Amino acid sequence: AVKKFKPYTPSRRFMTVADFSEITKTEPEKSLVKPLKKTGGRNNQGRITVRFRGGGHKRLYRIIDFKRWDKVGIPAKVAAIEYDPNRSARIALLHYVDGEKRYIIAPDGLQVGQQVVAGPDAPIQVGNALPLRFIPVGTVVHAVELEPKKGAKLARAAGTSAQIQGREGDYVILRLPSGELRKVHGECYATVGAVGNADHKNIVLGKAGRSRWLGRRPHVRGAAMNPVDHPHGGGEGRAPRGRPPASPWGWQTKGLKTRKRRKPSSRFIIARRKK
Amino acid sequence: MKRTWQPNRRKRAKTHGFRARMRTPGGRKVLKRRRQKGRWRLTPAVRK
RNA sequence: CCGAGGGUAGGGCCCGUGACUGGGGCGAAGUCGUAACAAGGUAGCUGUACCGGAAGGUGCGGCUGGAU
RNA sequence: UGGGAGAGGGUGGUGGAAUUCCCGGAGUAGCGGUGAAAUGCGCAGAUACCGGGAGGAACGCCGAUGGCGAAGGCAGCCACCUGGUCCACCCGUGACGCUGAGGCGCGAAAGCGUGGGGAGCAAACCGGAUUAGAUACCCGGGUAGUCCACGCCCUAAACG
RNA sequence: CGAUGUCGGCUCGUCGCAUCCUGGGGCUGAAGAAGGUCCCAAGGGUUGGGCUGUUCGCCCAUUAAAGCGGCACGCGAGCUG
RNA sequence: GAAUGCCGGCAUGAGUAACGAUAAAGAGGGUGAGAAUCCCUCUCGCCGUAAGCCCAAGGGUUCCUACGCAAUGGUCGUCAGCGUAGGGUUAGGCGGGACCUAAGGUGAAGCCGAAAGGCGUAGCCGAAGGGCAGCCGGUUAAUAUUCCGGCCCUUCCCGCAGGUGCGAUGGGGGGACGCUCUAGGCUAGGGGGACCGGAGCCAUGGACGAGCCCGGCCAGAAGCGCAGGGUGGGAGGUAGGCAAAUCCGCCUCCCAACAAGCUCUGCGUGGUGGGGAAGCCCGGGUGACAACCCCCCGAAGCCAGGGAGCCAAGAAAAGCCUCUAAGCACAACCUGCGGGAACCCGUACCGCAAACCGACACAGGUGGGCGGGUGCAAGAGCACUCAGGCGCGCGGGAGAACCCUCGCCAAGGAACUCUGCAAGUUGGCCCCGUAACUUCGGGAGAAGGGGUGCUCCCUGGGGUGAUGAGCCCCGGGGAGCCGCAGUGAACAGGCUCUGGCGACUGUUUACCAAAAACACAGCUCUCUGCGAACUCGUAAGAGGAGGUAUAGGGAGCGACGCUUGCCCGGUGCCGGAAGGUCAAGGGGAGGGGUGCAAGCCCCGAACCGAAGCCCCGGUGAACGGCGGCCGUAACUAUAACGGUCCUAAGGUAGCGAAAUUCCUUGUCGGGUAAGUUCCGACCUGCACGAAAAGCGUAACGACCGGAGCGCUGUCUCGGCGAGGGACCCGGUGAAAUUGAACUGGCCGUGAAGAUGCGGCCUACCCGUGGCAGGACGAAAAGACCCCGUGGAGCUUUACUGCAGCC
RNA sequence: GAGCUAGCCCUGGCCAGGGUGAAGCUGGGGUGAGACCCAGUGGAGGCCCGAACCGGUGGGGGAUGCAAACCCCUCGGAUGA
Ligand SMILES: [K+]
Ligand SMILES: [Mg+2]
Ligand SMILES: [Mg+2]
Ligand SMILES: [Mg+2]
Ligand SMILES: [Mg+2]
Ligand SMILES: [Mg+2]
Ligand SMILES: [Mg+2]
Ligand SMILES: [Mg+2]
Ligand SMILES: [Mg+2]
Ligand SMILES: [Mg+2]
Ligand SMILES: [Mg+2]
Ligand SMILES: [Mg+2]
Ligand SMILES: [Mg+2]
Ligand SMILES: [Mg+2]
Ligand SMILES: [Mg+2]
Ligand SMILES: [Mg+2]
Ligand SMILES: [Mg+2]
Ligand SMILES: [Mg+2]
Ligand SMILES: [Mg+2]
Ligand SMILES: [Mg+2]
Ligand SMILES: [Mg+2]
Ligand SMILES: [Mg+2]
Ligand SMILES: [Mg+2]
Ligand SMILES: [Mg+2]
Ligand SMILES: [Mg+2]
Ligand SMILES: [Mg+2]
Ligand SMILES: [Mg+2]
Ligand SMILES: [Mg+2]
Ligand SMILES: [Mg+2]
Ligand SMILES: [Mg+2]
Ligand SMILES: [Mg+2]
Ligand SMILES: [Mg+2]
Ligand SMILES: [Mg+2]
Ligand SMILES: [Mg+2]
Ligand SMILES: [Mg+2]
Ligand SMILES: [Mg+2]
Ligand SMILES: [Mg+2]
Ligand SMILES: [Mg+2]
Ligand SMILES: [Mg+2]
Ligand SMILES: [Mg+2]
Ligand SMILES: [Mg+2]
Ligand SMILES: [Mg+2]
Ligand SMILES: [Mg+2]
Ligand SMILES: [Mg+2]
Ligand SMILES: [Mg+2]
Ligand SMILES: [Mg+2]
Ligand SMILES: [Mg+2]
Ligand SMILES: [Mg+2]
Ligand SMILES: [Mg+2]
Ligand SMILES: [Mg+2]
Ligand SMILES: [Mg+2]
Ligand SMILES: [Mg+2]
Ligand SMILES: [Mg+2]
Ligand SMILES: [Mg+2]
Ligand SMILES: [Mg+2]
Ligand SMILES: [Mg+2]
Ligand SMILES: [Mg+2]
Ligand SMILES: [Mg+2]
Ligand SMILES: [Mg+2]
Ligand SMILES: [Mg+2]
Ligand SMILES: [Mg+2]
Ligand SMILES: [Mg+2]
Ligand SMILES: [Mg+2]
Ligand SMILES: [Mg+2]
Ligand SMILES: [Mg+2]
Ligand SMILES: [Mg+2]
Ligand SMILES: [Mg+2]
Ligand SMILES: [Mg+2]
Ligand SMILES: [Mg+2]
Ligand SMILES: [Mg+2]
Ligand SMILES: [Mg+2]
Ligand SMILES: [Mg+2]
Ligand SMILES: [Mg+2]
Ligand SMILES: [Mg+2]
Ligand SMILES: [Mg+2]
Ligand SMILES: [Mg+2]
Ligand SMILES: [Mg+2]
Ligand SMILES: [Mg+2]
Ligand SMILES: [Mg+2]
Ligand SMILES: [Mg+2]
Ligand SMILES: [Mg+2]
Ligand SMILES: [Mg+2]
Ligand SMILES: [Mg+2]
Ligand SMILES: [Mg+2]
Ligand SMILES: [Mg+2]
Ligand SMILES: [Mg+2]
Ligand SMILES: [Mg+2]
Ligand SMILES: [Mg+2]
Ligand SMILES: [Mg+2]
Ligand SMILES: [Mg+2]
Ligand SMILES: [Mg+2]
Ligand SMILES: [Mg+2]
Ligand SMILES: [Mg+2]
Ligand SMILES: [Mg+2]
Ligand SMILES: [Mg+2]
Ligand SMILES: [Mg+2]
Ligand SMILES: [Mg+2]
Ligand SMILES: [Mg+2]
Ligand SMILES: [Mg+2]
Ligand SMILES: [Mg+2]
Ligand SMILES: [Mg+2]
Ligand SMILES: [Mg+2]
Ligand SMILES: [Mg+2]
Ligand SMILES: [Mg+2]
Ligand SMILES: [Mg+2]
Ligand SMILES: [Mg+2]
Ligand SMILES: [Mg+2]
Ligand SMILES: [Mg+2]
Ligand SMILES: [Mg+2]
Ligand SMILES: [Mg+2]
Ligand SMILES: [Mg+2]
Ligand SMILES: [Mg+2]
Ligand SMILES: [Mg+2]
Ligand SMILES: [Mg+2]
Ligand SMILES: [Mg+2]
Ligand SMILES: [Mg+2]
Ligand SMILES: [Mg+2]
Ligand SMILES: [Mg+2]
Ligand SMILES: [Mg+2]
Ligand SMILES: [Mg+2]
Ligand SMILES: [Mg+2]
Ligand SMILES: [Mg+2]
Ligand SMILES: [Mg+2]
Ligand SMILES: [Mg+2]
Ligand SMILES: [Mg+2]
Ligand SMILES: [Mg+2]
Ligand SMILES: [Mg+2]
Ligand SMILES: [Mg+2]
Ligand SMILES: [Mg+2]
Ligand SMILES: [Mg+2]
Ligand SMILES: [Mg+2]
Ligand SMILES: [Mg+2]
Ligand SMILES: [Mg+2]
Ligand SMILES: [Mg+2]
Ligand SMILES: [Mg+2]
Ligand SMILES: [Mg+2]
Ligand SMILES: [Mg+2]
Ligand SMILES: [Mg+2]
Ligand SMILES: [Mg+2]
Ligand SMILES: [Mg+2]
Ligand SMILES: [Mg+2]
Ligand SMILES: [Mg+2]
Ligand SMILES: [Mg+2]
Ligand SMILES: [Mg+2]
Ligand SMILES: [Mg+2]
Ligand SMILES: [Mg+2]
Ligand SMILES: [Mg+2]
Ligand SMILES: [Mg+2]
Ligand SMILES: [Mg+2]
Ligand SMILES: [Mg+2]
Ligand SMILES: [Mg+2]
Ligand SMILES: [Mg+2]
Ligand SMILES: [Mg+2]
Ligand SMILES: [Mg+2]
Ligand SMILES: [Mg+2]
Ligand SMILES: [Mg+2]
Ligand SMILES: [Mg+2]
Ligand SMILES: [Mg+2]
Ligand SMILES: [Mg+2]
Ligand SMILES: [Mg+2]
Ligand SMILES: [Mg+2]
Ligand SMILES: [Mg+2]
Ligand SMILES: [Mg+2]
Ligand SMILES: [Mg+2]
Ligand SMILES: [Mg+2]
Ligand SMILES: [Mg+2]
Ligand SMILES: [Mg+2]
Ligand SMILES: [Mg+2]
Ligand SMILES: [Mg+2]
Ligand SMILES: [Mg+2]
Ligand SMILES: [Mg+2]
Ligand SMILES: [Mg+2]
Ligand SMILES: [Mg+2]
Ligand SMILES: [Mg+2]
Ligand SMILES: [Mg+2]
Ligand SMILES: [Mg+2]
Ligand SMILES: [Mg+2]
Ligand SMILES: [Mg+2]
Ligand SMILES: [Mg+2]
Ligand SMILES: [Mg+2]
Ligand SMILES: [Mg+2]
Ligand SMILES: [Mg+2]
Ligand SMILES: [Mg+2]
Ligand SMILES: [Mg+2]
Ligand SMILES: [Mg+2]
Ligand SMILES: [Mg+2]
Ligand SMILES: [Mg+2]
Ligand SMILES: [Mg+2]
Ligand SMILES: [Mg+2]
Ligand SMILES: [Mg+2]
Ligand SMILES: [Mg+2]
Ligand SMILES: [Mg+2]
Ligand SMILES: [Mg+2]
Ligand SMILES: [Mg+2]
Ligand SMILES: [Mg+2]
Ligand SMILES: [Mg+2]
Ligand SMILES: [Mg+2]
Ligand SMILES: [Mg+2]
Ligand SMILES: [Mg+2]
Ligand SMILES: [Mg+2]
Ligand SMILES: [Mg+2]
Ligand SMILES: [Mg+2]
Ligand SMILES: [Mg+2]
Ligand SMILES: [Mg+2]
Ligand SMILES: [Mg+2]
Ligand SMILES: [Mg+2]
Ligand SMILES: [Mg+2]
Ligand SMILES: [Mg+2]
Ligand SMILES: [Mg+2]
Ligand SMILES: [Mg+2]
Ligand SMILES: [Mg+2]
Ligand SMILES: [Mg+2]
Ligand SMILES: [Mg+2]
Ligand SMILES: [Mg+2]
Ligand SMILES: [Mg+2]
Ligand SMILES: [Mg+2]
Ligand SMILES: [Mg+2]
Ligand SMILES: [Mg+2]
Ligand SMILES: [Mg+2]
Ligand SMILES: [Mg+2]
Ligand SMILES: [Mg+2]
Ligand SMILES: [Mg+2]
Ligand SMILES: [Mg+2]
Ligand SMILES: [Mg+2]
Ligand SMILES: [Mg+2]
Ligand SMILES: [Mg+2]
Ligand SMILES: [Mg+2]
Ligand SMILES: [Mg+2]
Ligand SMILES: [Mg+2]
Ligand SMILES: [Mg+2]
Ligand SMILES: [Mg+2]
Ligand SMILES: [Mg+2]
Ligand SMILES: [Mg+2]
Ligand SMILES: [Mg+2]
Ligand SMILES: [Mg+2]
Ligand SMILES: [Mg+2]
Ligand SMILES: [Mg+2]
Ligand SMILES: [Mg+2]
Ligand SMILES: [Mg+2]
Ligand SMILES: [Mg+2]
Ligand SMILES: [Mg+2]
Ligand SMILES: [Mg+2]
Ligand SMILES: [Mg+2]
Ligand SMILES: [Mg+2]
Ligand SMILES: [Mg+2]
Ligand SMILES: [Mg+2]
Ligand SMILES: [Mg+2]
Ligand SMILES: [Mg+2]
Ligand SMILES: [Mg+2]
Ligand SMILES: [Mg+2]
Ligand SMILES: [Mg+2]
Ligand SMILES: [Mg+2]
Ligand SMILES: [Mg+2]
Ligand SMILES: [Mg+2]
Ligand SMILES: [Mg+2]
Ligand SMILES: [Mg+2]
Ligand SMILES: [Mg+2]
Ligand SMILES: [Mg+2]
Ligand SMILES: [Mg+2]
Ligand SMILES: [Mg+2]
Ligand SMILES: [Mg+2]
Ligand SMILES: [Mg+2]
Ligand SMILES: [Mg+2]
Ligand SMILES: [Mg+2]
Ligand SMILES: [Mg+2]
């Protein structure tokens, strides 16, 4: 439940923050953090390759377990739910009976004190991870591997989920977060439940400083530039596009499909996305 | 006001020094040419 | 000291008035159409919403104060 | 105290019919629509038929001149939670009652905010007809909305 | 065009007269007073404000009068901008 | 002889501008050939969150001393950061290295690239970050945490003793972390004392005093005291920490839990070693057996890895502790003590500046620490002052114009002007009080006002302390005193109403624009299923992202409110397994060259044959576009209504003479004596209009309009005064410019604006201070304009290519 | 050539003093329970005033300068993009 503020500065009038109420531990597990190398959007040439990045708060990376099939049948206790600044979802700290400690992303409804488990025989419970073939059709599910043993790839952001819709040979049909209908192999693991912190989307950054705290530097409209800079640059006074709206690099940006045509995975996408 | 020359001994040796020149085709030509020209110093002096 | 009152400043209430503007009432024989009264020729009325020169029309839900 | 009837309310779940769309099959010259038509759809293979699937909304028969609620209103089925109510017995308290300016709560539809949902229907809007006109009636489309949650709105031929 | 800085304002003047006022006149459809019209006359004088960058113009309040032009549309090695 | 030619020399301007902050000088005495300028003394002024002191960077002998004055020094010079010479920088503990890792760089493995080379895991490099053992004083002309003294300490090597399963680049713990706020206890620092020590002093009317003036400490090992940080103990199980593991992790049980214990810092004390003022006398000697005590204020520093809250969620690696593996347990490690060993580089001096960056001894620029006192509500503000450092390397006069900075001004008060530009006004604190409107925060310091010094009396609370005295902090009342005036000096908003634009704080044309421009939360469209899209790269490889549709890219719009209409014919994009065209290729009807012929060779029709295009549809917060003429109502006028032509469709709501209105100063209303501006209206909108968004909107703005109050030298209309210059004298001494000049006025003439020609007029020779009309004055081979088959940036349905994509 | 300048990465440092007084917390009231109101506590914020520090609004000076962008007065930000 996003927390509002009283309008005692111009920016606090609309600013909302997360409530953080699901959080029970407030400093990470030392043995699971490592430094996140901030890039500024610069590749190994020093060149900006993603404009307007840099200058956000320092973060340590929490190592997350996106496999979960390294420890089939070994149950864990959910020890804490922690803030993770490297993702929208909250993370859940797991204590295995091994003694081994691991982070998964916190599904919605997961409660501190409960047990989760992974494997072909796991109960169908929020927190548990199975290969797709063993999860009953209809199940809402997240952190879905896209190819067997390659790691959880789909439905990881706050609030997202995939639904199992049917089966077909070695593959199951998923409705992905985007609406796309896609075959995913049955041996691919998924975790029962939707990703938590679904109120994330309703946060109102409130002021430009907040974007700056996240490493987002101001975005400059091509219409604010000169012709040397942008297709939309120039013109005395303000100016409409005066050509099909285009990117800095010339390509059209209203409707132009950009998925490579002859992509081998097209054989597996049933229906392109919705809405 | 703030002028353009802001001396810095480490910056001077690391940018124009002998070892920066030898690590690069262009810099080794800079050394080749200043030798042929008979320069008394091949490289800027910095006291280290 | 208080003190009629005078002066500086700021409020509140009422009355008059104002380019222009809003609809309202009324006015023997103007223009447009025909919404209602008969099943009034699409039963009417209705609260709301949207639209239209105008009456009105349409959607939703309601009423019979509707006919056959 | 013992019993009862009930679409009374809230939450969770869940069933079959039908529509639409999608996929496969089979098939070909029209389908659709009206007062009649036209627009529209269809040889790029529509309609009609079979199979598979997705999804939303409403629950046929029972069903009634029926039932429940203070009203607005409430109808597939299951469970949970919860209200009102009637009857019996004549057991308990001993007038503890009636109404009720204010206050407070509830309040059909439509509408509004933030999300979600969107099959069918359908303001607006587009087109085809009709007509002197037709910003209508009829026809083909079609967006809000209609549905969910939370928060507002507080209206009514909210009527007996 | 190997540069003659370009509007207006300010300052500072100076000149012409086709004279706005003051002086001298003739004619008058000049009773008087006030005017009209032309002639002579450049000695001096020719206001303060509102609007607009404005020149100009209109307006307000005066005045004997609120004149028109030249001087690189006088004057930026004088100022403004 | 010319090339705004080249190099050099020397002129002119000219004894002219200037001599570099307006913090400021005067005298006496020295020295010396020579003195405003060097030295000494006394007087005066300036800085004092520095204009003082200590670091770092940079500089590189400039440091100290003797001897010098040609040049350098904006004058002088005997002086100097100058010339010559000699001397000067001393570390196991400070800084860096023989330690660690950060970005990044490099790079065995490996990958890619015509060559050069580009990547790249580990590893290595890499510091102002981690880690690590020295404090106080003395001494030199010049170094000192370095030499000396006193007291402390670290590592390594060897030994002795005691102890133990010893052993690692491997496992684990720890190191190890943000912002804001902040408790307790200290210290640094500072105030006061009638207490202790001190050379002295009594002035000029008074004071021999509880008088004046001066000082009253610093370091310190073990121990102890105080304040804090860190940390549970035991046992059993064990599959995890890429071998092992008694470690750590996880489960269970028992004892302890604001604690205690153990441990580590800080502070106090502490054997001991130091220091020690004014004044007097000549850096030193005295003072001095110096004293070295008490009270108060008190950090932003310390205890610290403290506490709380919050969201944007806050390095790593070594040292260190523990665990074990090879091994080895005659070793080895831990502990205590002893002896020995302990290397390299820096160390001078300037360091907000005359030694650094600015060509200069240049009003500029330069990171960190200390930065005292009193008063002003506070403070690093402001005034004055301490310690300390300076008077800014030309001076002396004069007291013109004019310029600069400054002060005052009668009456008026914006009449100035494009504009109240500028300058006044206001001004801190306390109290009273405060409107429209609003998003309920605000508007608000609204506005407007009253108070403010000093004395005496009564009196309230708090801190320290003891619950008291004292010290210290926050107040309440009463009675009075003085002046023109009490934030008495310095520092310290003018205010209001009403429009436009942009919500807002931010950002920008370094050096003519700070804005209405950019950004911005937020809204929408669109792409993207992950080896994503997109971006850089030939590639490998990166970024995106160790992210995954509540995510990421691209685009427009720009908080918020109410909204965003109609057109898909053209262009774009999206969809369409049909049809039409369509390249290489497939096919080979049918030819042709040649050869005796088998053959060899060349052409080649139908037909099959992709993307693209055509074609069929969709699509506007895609590119874009959203009509004309004529007629019509019972006064007139005007047309709700009609006719017709055209369109893909004819602009809706809202707004409108506008940041848009040409005619225009439209018209009417308001404000004014007067209003081309302003405000409110009207609507024939030359030429608004709905995310190149439309109409609004509280708050906000060094934005741009209009008005009023207050107040003024802006002005009527100027006067006086101050200082720095200008001016005169001594010293030093430029500059652009310059065909040569013996260089007047008019009226003419002349290539059409003449000192230079003609006629006339006027005019003795040479300067100084001033003014700018001319020398078509200087400057810059006009930026405008044109010309050149000159160039460059940019655009596109110009041409032709290429990357990229199909 | 990024010792100027623009952006980013890593690691450090800096921001006197004063004002305003959000959430929360506690208590009181309120109710069936609530929302809610009130007081105290609290200490939020691209909050307010103002030095350092960062700026460069207006005017004046300067214009062969002290300076190839400076000086004086005035003005913006000053816990944050
Ligand atoms: K031009
Ligand atoms: Mg809020
Ligand atoms: Mg509010
Ligand atoms: Mg949470
Ligand atoms: Mg770690
Ligand atoms: Mg990275
Ligand atoms: Mg790299
Ligand atoms: Mg990019
Ligand atoms: Mg970037
Ligand atoms: Mg999170
Ligand atoms: Mg993310
Ligand atoms: Mg798969
Ligand atoms: Mg969130
Ligand atoms: Mg969102
Ligand atoms: Mg961030
Ligand atoms: Mg953004
Ligand atoms: Mg932008
Ligand atoms: Mg532009
Ligand atoms: Mg531009
Ligand atoms: Mg460029
Ligand atoms: Mg280009
Ligand atoms: Mg371009
Ligand atoms: Mg353009
Ligand atoms: Mg433009
Ligand atoms: Mg334009
Ligand atoms: Mg532009
Ligand atoms: Mg425009
Ligand atoms: Mg265009
Ligand atoms: Mg384009
Ligand atoms: Mg592309
Ligand atoms: Mg898809
Ligand atoms: Mg600079
Ligand atoms: Mg600076
Ligand atoms: Mg530098
Ligand atoms: Mg250096
Ligand atoms: Mg360096
Ligand atoms: Mg450097
Ligand atoms: Mg380099
Ligand atoms: Mg080098
Ligand atoms: Mg080479
Ligand atoms: Mg070579
Ligand atoms: Mg040389
Ligand atoms: Mg040599
Ligand atoms: Mg070199
Ligand atoms: Mg009707
Ligand atoms: Mg009728
Ligand atoms: Mg009818
Ligand atoms: Mg209609
Ligand atoms: Mg057909
Ligand atoms: Mg066919
Ligand atoms: Mg669906
Ligand atoms: Mg009874
Ligand atoms: Mg009884
Ligand atoms: Mg209702
Ligand atoms: Mg039609
Ligand atoms: Mg007809
Ligand atoms: Mg719909
Ligand atoms: Mg009824
Ligand atoms: Mg010319
Ligand atoms: Mg010339
Ligand atoms: Mg010219
Ligand atoms: Mg010239
Ligand atoms: Mg004037
Ligand atoms: Mg006369
Ligand atoms: Mg005259
Ligand atoms: Mg005259
Ligand atoms: Mg005028
Ligand atoms: Mg003119
Ligand atoms: Mg005019
Ligand atoms: Mg004239
Ligand atoms: Mg003339
Ligand atoms: Mg002319
Ligand atoms: Mg003219
Ligand atoms: Mg002129
Ligand atoms: Mg002129
Ligand atoms: Mg000028
Ligand atoms: Mg002029
Ligand atoms: Mg001139
Ligand atoms: Mg001239
Ligand atoms: Mg010649
Ligand atoms: Mg020559
Ligand atoms: Mg030449
Ligand atoms: Mg020459
Ligand atoms: Mg020579
Ligand atoms: Mg020469
Ligand atoms: Mg010479
Ligand atoms: Mg000569
Ligand atoms: Mg001379
Ligand atoms: Mg001389
Ligand atoms: Mg001269
Ligand atoms: Mg000069
Ligand atoms: Mg000078
Ligand atoms: Mg000079
Ligand atoms: Mg000064
Ligand atoms: Mg003097
Ligand atoms: Mg003297
Ligand atoms: Mg001298
Ligand atoms: Mg001398
Ligand atoms: Mg001296
Ligand atoms: Mg004396
Ligand atoms: Mg001081
Ligand atoms: Mg030097
Ligand atoms: Mg000399
Ligand atoms: Mg001499
Ligand atoms: Mg000399
Ligand atoms: Mg000599
Ligand atoms: Mg000299
Ligand atoms: Mg000099
Ligand atoms: Mg001498
Ligand atoms: Mg020399
Ligand atoms: Mg020395
Ligand atoms: Mg030592
Ligand atoms: Mg060292
Ligand atoms: Mg060694
Ligand atoms: Mg290196
Ligand atoms: Mg190193
Ligand atoms: Mg270091
Ligand atoms: Mg020590
Ligand atoms: Mg000596
Ligand atoms: Mg051991
Ligand atoms: Mg840690
Ligand atoms: Mg950490
Ligand atoms: Mg750190
Ligand atoms: Mg915070
Ligand atoms: Mg101490
Ligand atoms: Mg003190
Ligand atoms: Mg084990
Ligand atoms: Mg410590
Ligand atoms: Mg003695
Ligand atoms: Mg501090
Ligand atoms: Mg600490
Ligand atoms: Mg802490
Ligand atoms: Mg590392
Ligand atoms: Mg062994
Ligand atoms: Mg042995
Ligand atoms: Mg041991
Ligand atoms: Mg060595
Ligand atoms: Mg050495
Ligand atoms: Mg030294
Ligand atoms: Mg300075
Ligand atoms: Mg400094
Ligand atoms: Mg110096
Ligand atoms: Mg230079
Ligand atoms: Mg020089
Ligand atoms: Mg000097
Ligand atoms: Mg200097
Ligand atoms: Mg002191
Ligand atoms: Mg104060
Ligand atoms: Mg001086
Ligand atoms: Mg000075
Ligand atoms: Mg004189
Ligand atoms: Mg001055
Ligand atoms: Mg005065
Ligand atoms: Mg006076
Ligand atoms: Mg006056
Ligand atoms: Mg006045
Ligand atoms: Mg007045
Ligand atoms: Mg005015
Ligand atoms: Mg102006
Ligand atoms: Mg003041
Ligand atoms: Mg008011
Ligand atoms: Mg009010
Ligand atoms: Mg107001
Ligand atoms: Mg208002
Ligand atoms: Mg309010
Ligand atoms: Mg006040
Ligand atoms: Mg008083
Ligand atoms: Mg007094
Ligand atoms: Mg008195
Ligand atoms: Mg102020
Ligand atoms: Mg702006
Ligand atoms: Mg703005
Ligand atoms: Mg706007
Ligand atoms: Mg706004
Ligand atoms: Mg905005
Ligand atoms: Mg700010
Ligand atoms: Mg600029
Ligand atoms: Mg510029
Ligand atoms: Mg420029
Ligand atoms: Mg420039
Ligand atoms: Mg400027
Ligand atoms: Mg600004
Ligand atoms: Mg901009
Ligand atoms: Mg904005
Ligand atoms: Mg928006
Ligand atoms: Mg959206
Ligand atoms: Mg590329
Ligand atoms: Mg190549
Ligand atoms: Mg990555
Ligand atoms: Mg996104
Ligand atoms: Mg913008
Ligand atoms: Mg815009
Ligand atoms: Mg179109
Ligand atoms: Mg179309
Ligand atoms: Mg189209
Ligand atoms: Mg167009
Ligand atoms: Mg068009
Ligand atoms: Mg509309
Ligand atoms: Mg208009
Ligand atoms: Mg307008
Ligand atoms: Mg405009
Ligand atoms: Mg217009
Ligand atoms: Mg106009
Ligand atoms: Mg005009
Ligand atoms: Mg007018
Ligand atoms: Mg008027
Ligand atoms: Mg009009
Ligand atoms: Mg228009
Ligand atoms: Mg546009
Ligand atoms: Mg507004
Ligand atoms: Mg509003
Ligand atoms: Mg506003
Ligand atoms: Mg602003
Ligand atoms: Mg502004
Ligand atoms: Mg005014
Ligand atoms: Mg006024
Ligand atoms: Mg004056
Ligand atoms: Mg004077
Ligand atoms: Mg003389
Ligand atoms: Mg001389
Ligand atoms: Mg000289
Ligand atoms: Mg000559
Ligand atoms: Mg001559
Ligand atoms: Mg002459
Ligand atoms: Mg002459
Ligand atoms: Mg001529
Ligand atoms: Mg002439
Ligand atoms: Mg002559
Ligand atoms: Mg002659
Ligand atoms: Mg002649
Ligand atoms: Mg002559
Ligand atoms: Mg002559
Ligand atoms: Mg003459
Ligand atoms: Mg002279
Ligand atoms: Mg002169
Ligand atoms: Mg002249
Ligand atoms: Mg002149
Ligand atoms: Mg002059
Ligand atoms: Mg000439
Ligand atoms: Mg001239
Ligand atoms: Mg001239
Ligand atoms: Mg020039
Ligand atoms: Mg040239
Ligand atoms: Mg030229
Ligand atoms: Mg030129
Ligand atoms: Mg040009
Ligand atoms: Mg031309
Ligand atoms: Mg040509
Ligand atoms: Mg030609
Ligand atoms: Mg050309
Ligand atoms: Mg600050
Ligand atoms: Mg308070
Ligand atoms: Mg709290
Ligand atoms: Mg602030
Ligand atoms: Mg304030
Ligand atoms: Mg300035
Ligand atoms: Mg600056
Ligand atoms: Mg000013
Ligand atoms: Mg000048
Ligand atoms: Mg200049
Ligand atoms: Mg300055
Ligand atoms: Mg100032
Ligand atoms: Mg200020
Ligand atoms: Mg501050
Ligand atoms: Mg401020």
